[PDB]
Amino acid sequence: STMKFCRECNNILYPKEDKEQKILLYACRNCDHQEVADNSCVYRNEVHHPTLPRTKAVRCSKCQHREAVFFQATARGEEGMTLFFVCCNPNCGHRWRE
Amino acid sequence: LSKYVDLSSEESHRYYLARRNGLQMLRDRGYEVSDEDINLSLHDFRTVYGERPDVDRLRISALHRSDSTKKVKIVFFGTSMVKVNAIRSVVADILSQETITGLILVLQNHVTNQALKAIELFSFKVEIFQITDLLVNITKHSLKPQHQVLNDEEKTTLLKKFSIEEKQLPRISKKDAIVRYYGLEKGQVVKVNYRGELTESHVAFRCVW
Amino acid sequence: EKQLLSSHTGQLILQMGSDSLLSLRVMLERVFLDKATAQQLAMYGSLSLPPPALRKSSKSGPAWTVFQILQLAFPERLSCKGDRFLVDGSDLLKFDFGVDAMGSIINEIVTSIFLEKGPKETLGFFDSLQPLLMESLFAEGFSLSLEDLSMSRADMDVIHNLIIREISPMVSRLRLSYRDELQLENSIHKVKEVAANFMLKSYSIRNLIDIKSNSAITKLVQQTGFLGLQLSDKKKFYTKTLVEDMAIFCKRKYGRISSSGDFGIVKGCFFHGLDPYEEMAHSIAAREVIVRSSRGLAEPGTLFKNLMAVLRDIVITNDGTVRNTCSNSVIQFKYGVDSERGHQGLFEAGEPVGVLAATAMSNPAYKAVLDSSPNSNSSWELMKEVLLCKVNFQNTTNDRRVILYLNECHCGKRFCQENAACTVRNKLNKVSLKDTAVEFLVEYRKQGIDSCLHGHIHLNKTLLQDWNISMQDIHQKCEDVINSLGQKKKKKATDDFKRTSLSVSECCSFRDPCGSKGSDMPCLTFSYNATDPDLERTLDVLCNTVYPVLLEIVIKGDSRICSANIIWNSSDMTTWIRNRHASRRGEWVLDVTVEKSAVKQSGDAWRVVIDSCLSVLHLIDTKRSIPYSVKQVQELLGLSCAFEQAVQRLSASVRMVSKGVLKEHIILLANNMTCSGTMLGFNSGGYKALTRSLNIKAPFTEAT
Amino acid sequence: HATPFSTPGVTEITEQLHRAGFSRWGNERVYNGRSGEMMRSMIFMGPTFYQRLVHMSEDKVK
Amino acid sequence: NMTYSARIKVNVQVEVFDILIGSIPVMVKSILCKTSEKGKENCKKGDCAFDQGGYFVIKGAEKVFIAQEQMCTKRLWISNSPWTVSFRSENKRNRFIVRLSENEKAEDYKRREKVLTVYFLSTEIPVWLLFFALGVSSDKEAMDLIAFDGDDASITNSLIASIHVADAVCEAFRCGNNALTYVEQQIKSTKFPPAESVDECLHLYLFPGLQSLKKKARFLGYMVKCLLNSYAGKRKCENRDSFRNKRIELAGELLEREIRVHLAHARRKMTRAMQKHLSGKPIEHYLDASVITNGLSRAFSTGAWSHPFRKMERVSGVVANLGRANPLQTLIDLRRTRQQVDARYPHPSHWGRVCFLSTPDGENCGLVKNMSLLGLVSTQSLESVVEKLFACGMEELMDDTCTPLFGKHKVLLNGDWVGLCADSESFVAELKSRRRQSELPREMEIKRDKDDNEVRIFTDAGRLLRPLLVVENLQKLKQEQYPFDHLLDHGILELIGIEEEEDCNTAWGIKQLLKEPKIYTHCELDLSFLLGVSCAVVPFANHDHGRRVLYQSQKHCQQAIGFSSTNPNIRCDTLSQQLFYPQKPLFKTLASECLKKEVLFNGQNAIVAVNVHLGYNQEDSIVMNKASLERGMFRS
RNA sequence: AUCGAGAGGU
DNA sequence: CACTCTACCGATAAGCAGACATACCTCTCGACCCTGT
Ligand SMILES: [Zn+2]
Repeated sequence: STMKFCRECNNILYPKEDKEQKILLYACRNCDHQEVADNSCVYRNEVHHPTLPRTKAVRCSKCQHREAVFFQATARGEEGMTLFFVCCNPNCGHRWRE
Repeated sequence: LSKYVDLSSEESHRYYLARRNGLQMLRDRGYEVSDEDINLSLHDFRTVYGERPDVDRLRISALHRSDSTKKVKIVFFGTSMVKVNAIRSVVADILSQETITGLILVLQNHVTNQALKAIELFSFKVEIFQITDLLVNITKHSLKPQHQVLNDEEKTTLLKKFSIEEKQLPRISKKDAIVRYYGLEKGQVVKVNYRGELTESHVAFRCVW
Repeated sequence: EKQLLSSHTGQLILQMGSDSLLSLRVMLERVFLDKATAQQLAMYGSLSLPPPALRKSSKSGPAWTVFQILQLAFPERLSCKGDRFLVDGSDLLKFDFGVDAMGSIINEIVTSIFLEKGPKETLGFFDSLQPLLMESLFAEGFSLSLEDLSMSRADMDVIHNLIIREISPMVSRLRLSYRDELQLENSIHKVKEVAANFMLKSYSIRNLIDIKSNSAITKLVQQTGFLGLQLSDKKKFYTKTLVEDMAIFCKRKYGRISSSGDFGIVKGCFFHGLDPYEEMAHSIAAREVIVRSSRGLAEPGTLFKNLMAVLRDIVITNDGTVRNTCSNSVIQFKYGVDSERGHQGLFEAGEPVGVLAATAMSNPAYKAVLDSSPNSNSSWELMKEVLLCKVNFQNTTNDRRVILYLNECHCGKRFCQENAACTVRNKLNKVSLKDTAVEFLVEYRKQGIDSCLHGHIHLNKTLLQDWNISMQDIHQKCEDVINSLGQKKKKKATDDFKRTSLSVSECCSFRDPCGSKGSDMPCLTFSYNATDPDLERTLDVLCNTVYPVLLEIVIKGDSRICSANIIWNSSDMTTWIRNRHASRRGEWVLDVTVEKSAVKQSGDAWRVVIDSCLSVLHLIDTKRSIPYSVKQVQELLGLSCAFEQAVQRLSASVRMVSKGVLKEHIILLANNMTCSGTMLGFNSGGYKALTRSLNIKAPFTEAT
Repeated sequence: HATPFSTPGVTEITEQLHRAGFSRWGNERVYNGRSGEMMRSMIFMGPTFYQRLVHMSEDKVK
Repeated sequence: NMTYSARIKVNVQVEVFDILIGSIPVMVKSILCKTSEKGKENCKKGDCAFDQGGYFVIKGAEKVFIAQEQMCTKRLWISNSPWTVSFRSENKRNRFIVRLSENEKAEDYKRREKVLTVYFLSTEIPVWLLFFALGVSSDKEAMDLIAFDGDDASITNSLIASIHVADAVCEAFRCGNNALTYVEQQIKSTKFPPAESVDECLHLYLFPGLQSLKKKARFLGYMVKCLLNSYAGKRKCENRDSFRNKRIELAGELLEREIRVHLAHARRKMTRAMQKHLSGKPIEHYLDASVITNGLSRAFSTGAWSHPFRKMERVSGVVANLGRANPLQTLIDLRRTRQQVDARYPHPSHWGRVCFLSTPDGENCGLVKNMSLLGLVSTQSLESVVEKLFACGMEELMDDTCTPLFGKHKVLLNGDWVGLCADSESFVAELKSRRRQSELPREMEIKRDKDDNEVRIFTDAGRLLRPLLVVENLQKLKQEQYPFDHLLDHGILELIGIEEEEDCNTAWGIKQLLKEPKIYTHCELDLSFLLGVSCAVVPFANHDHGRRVLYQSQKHCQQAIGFSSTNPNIRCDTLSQQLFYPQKPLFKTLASECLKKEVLFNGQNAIVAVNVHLGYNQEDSIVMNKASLERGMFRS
């Protein structure tokens, strides 16, 4: 979250919403100073966030690897449930569908 | 292979599968129910009932072949947690209605031991089942060996060869599937024959105890 | 003269010796002998040798063969008829020659001799054949020189090129999964077989080392060239840091090139010099072997004690049925198979078998765990698992885990079955809000109405899953459920949290000027109760929680499960049909697992799984999806299915670890498991249940 | 010299035996003692450093 | 049957308003010993050419100290699981732990953020309160003293908020003496109050190495920046196993400690007794000598030395009877090291210092280890180097909290920030150059950690070290016989410790070095010296299996019968066994050639001919000529 | 005679 | 015919301490403290 300090005493600024002026202000609890910079009092936090399937018969370029990740998904170009084969990229990086 | 996921309520498919498995269980029980009723499919049940299930239509009945008072039934009365008073009321309804009173009373959810104490208040046996324990039938499994039960005139001819009582015979507990799916009172050996192709003639006459 | 027939493997325990096999091989290599040599060997025989094989030739006169020597070593009259050798009164007709079939042939010969005449004849035959063979070799001599361990620099460069080719997949082994590890093991086995074929060209190594045994091949290749892999991630005995932040730094300090994939791809051998890093890795592997071996000797001892404290009273009576000493209980009706085949086994009426089955089950385990074999480790572990199952158990990992088969496509289109396999996961995964979040913002809005809160949660574009603004829908239903529940105490401000709503209009971007990202897909969940910022802050920390965690239901998922992965398996292990396949197709079988929702009574691990998947008719109801456990088939099917699933798994594990067949002992043990009303293991609580159900009054056993 | 990480090579070990007069690979012809006849397989013979353990047989027997 | 002991007498001076305190056992060949005395008095006075020293005779039994390995106490130990940084130290009072945590004692539930608190004198004090108490003035200043540079936005804004809330708890943490008093109240209201003014405790038990409080604060900064940087993932938690984080304590600290325990018992008795006399004689009557003497002995005999940390428990595995079966069993019994308890396995820091191949097999596998051949443990350097360090540019850490620390890198000696330096690379170089011109202690280790911007110099006791050849001097000094000292001094060799090594690029051998001279800074003397005394002599040791060479270097080497003793009349051991005609091996390992000792190999050369002999030699049986065993071989 | 500990071949 | 209010059985975790080092067998090397008549 945003961090601010009292200009006068270098202290933590506490957010305070003024109901009279209908604006957000930041005032230090310890002493006596207040102001507004961007009105963006945030509780910002980074909420923290797999290969289950595998193929055994997909054709490869030359060696017949038969390794790929198959799963049903929807493409951004054509809507609908369609098998999306994540190829092992033997000679092409584009993922091919059935 | 666009999966035609059933937009209908899962409760409808659940009730259909449960009733189908119950009707097949009663067919195995040796009761006379019209095979046309058992032949009802999911699409027919959906056409008749719709996609929203109704807990009002639950009547199932059956009859015995050579007996005079043996007629067991199924009522899917349970859809939420109930009390002993609900079972008592349905039992009083079927008591003032007719004499077929003995029936299965399946429950959609967990059962209470107070109900297990209360079944003794009724002068007959019942079978508390689940609405999920009748979603996949048994005896139609490629790993279940066919179970045959003998009558008390040729089973009684086990003291002739083995000369052994049922206590020393290999036991089976009255809580497994094929013991709570046919109906087995103590005093009849289940002459299990292993139809598993890898298993040889390992008949054990595993009786209930 | 009575313990020749083994009650463990079924064959003669008098197996072949090293010197005996070596002498027999070096004697069969030279079919014809001289005169003085032939006469000197027969001396150790039993009877004379009137007729010679080769009467007259160009330069040789009377010349005998090893076949007549074996004949005079054979008993007087015998008729084997084993489809490869014929004998009629100490007259051998034909004797095939192979690489290792001679041992099996002579084993069949001695078994036929034992079953025909008796044990004394076999003892005399062995006592007449051993010194003869010892003398035969002694004249010839056998030794190994340095030429036998020839490197063959051309083949060495070939092996080095093969190593360079095979080191490419080393980068993607410890990162993706264990299937690549098994493929790596297969490739290493193939390269080892190639090196063994390139190594067995000598005369002494081929005659002194077995060929069909994998352990001999490993111990021969590891000491001549291409030392095997010695650093793996499957062993829990050592810490993962030793291979995560030690070996890479060692290779970077000591080696010039990066070579990050140099963990078990060491090029040195035992015949050549070994690098210090290679010696360090080898010492680490040796220490791991030693600790595993010590545990392997320590714990199976306790296991044998536990399984022996209970199998000491199972003895057959005169009636032929298996009886118990306490309460005169019956376990089995007859010990011995009653199939179409018939054999007069050594098992009699007054003979104990429970102790015999105990020892015959404790023996295979010992071997599997004394050796450090990782292939046998999995096999040993499954056996250990079946030996520890208990009548009372709570939320074990095995019970919740359930296999999930499918139905073959009627159309038969390529990948149609696979299409179904990927699809079913999508109804059993548990995607949650958390996975999809990437940031978290809170802005102040200018101004009765008073709502200054716009989370802009900012989920990533994972539209592959496809979740709709229908996220809003699960959030709305969850907050409605939370607000409707008034029986809970000290609940959040649900009356003010009803104002949460998602709106993606491509214009909500109000992030800080730093970064210049300008992303999309916001989230406008806001709840207001007052104007002071402190109440806004504390409220935010509480409700934040429900969303990224609780909103599992939002996308592609059911709760009450963790995930679903597809695993290929051999169908011949679970079912035996007349039109079975080669068990090599890329068929994928799912493995659901249940998420602490197995808290349900006994096991509803099934009851929970059949319920979620109710919107997929591809699931087959014959050849059922069986839970990978022992106690759950007791509730799904009858006791017969549990008996079958136990005996099949024990037989498979025994065949994987050993070669002797013990089907009768496995059946006896599985029946001993089914006595107290429920499938119970061999432990303290199991022994208490056995003593309470069968009324066993034996304080001495529990005191020991 | 046979220091542990700088051992003499196999090519060197064997081109020494050759110069000595014995067979390059370390094996020698042996004639059987009891009969006098040459024996078919050359045997490997050389000088090794052995050790005796303190665990003698006599104490064990009881 | 008596203890070779030595009497210890101190000058006491009891005044009311040179006694004998005990007897320490002496170690054969130690300075105290009369056998070290002067030149060899008489070979004939019993000595065996083979014997070297290192043992104590306690009651007619020789006994030896297996060294014990303990954790370094001169560095900060970050632990990942509870997210704690620590300044462990021996005096219990001194330990200070700053530990992040979701505190549910007074704070909110898991929905809240974690907060940083300290643990000093069994108290729970917030961090920002403390900073203020030690003289930080404003919140900005403090932030500078914990200069997380990295912006891991999530962690910083949590720590800040939680810290500020635990501070408001105290009425005026920011201004006045209220923060200090808050602390005072807390320390005093604990179970066993120190009873010393806060202000003396802040100087006395909080960071005794530093002098001023302000300075003490800057250090609380380094201490937090680490817990923080770790959480963010830049730096890694410490491995208990790696040697760089361990110290080996030999026979000095172990003797110091047991006497300290005992001296105490005596002082306690003396006082109690003196009271009786004082209430209502020669000093000797009062102080009992027996106390130290009897006590030390009971330890040596029953082998139960005191626990290093717990104060009323006895560790076992510190003394062990020397084994005299062969000459080598003795040598490998005096070089063993132990770790009381991934520790059972080799590690890559055990390189050059402990042997990777040999270890006991049994319960102690891995835990007891054997030193390498060329490894020397260090001893406390009495000289103090701070002044010298200042001579090479190093500037004092400024007392004021206000100052920027623009680009200096911290220099820390044995764990105390003592200075700030500018261009670390240059500083380290000069310092090293001095070490090699013999103007600074030889065993000092200078490590420049580029990542954390610090130079850490250590000069404590217990650090395993080994020698290693250096390149440029090798190029022009050797060329233009050598005793070791001359070599060390003129800098053509040097002792480089485990941490410093990590920086070094050392070539494996002379040949390798010759191929590419520029890229390598040091060259190892010989790869054979990486093994123990009982393993560096085995021919083709890298040509056999690990288990086989382990067995041969652990049990077959000890049980081998040969060469027992030069004077055999002065010794009356229970079993001894001597070869009639012992022999040396034909092959020469370098190690035996250098050591120039012959008791290393115990056996005879036997002409073997692998072959099968009438099946008496199957399955590991041995068949032998009956006429070489009668013409004398293997007779004992 | 007894106890405990340590070091061992399996 | 709806309401509230506390006595009673569950299920719960939830906390609390322990409990454990396969087995046959060999050898050597030390073993309680304070006080009164
Ligand atoms: Zn201020």
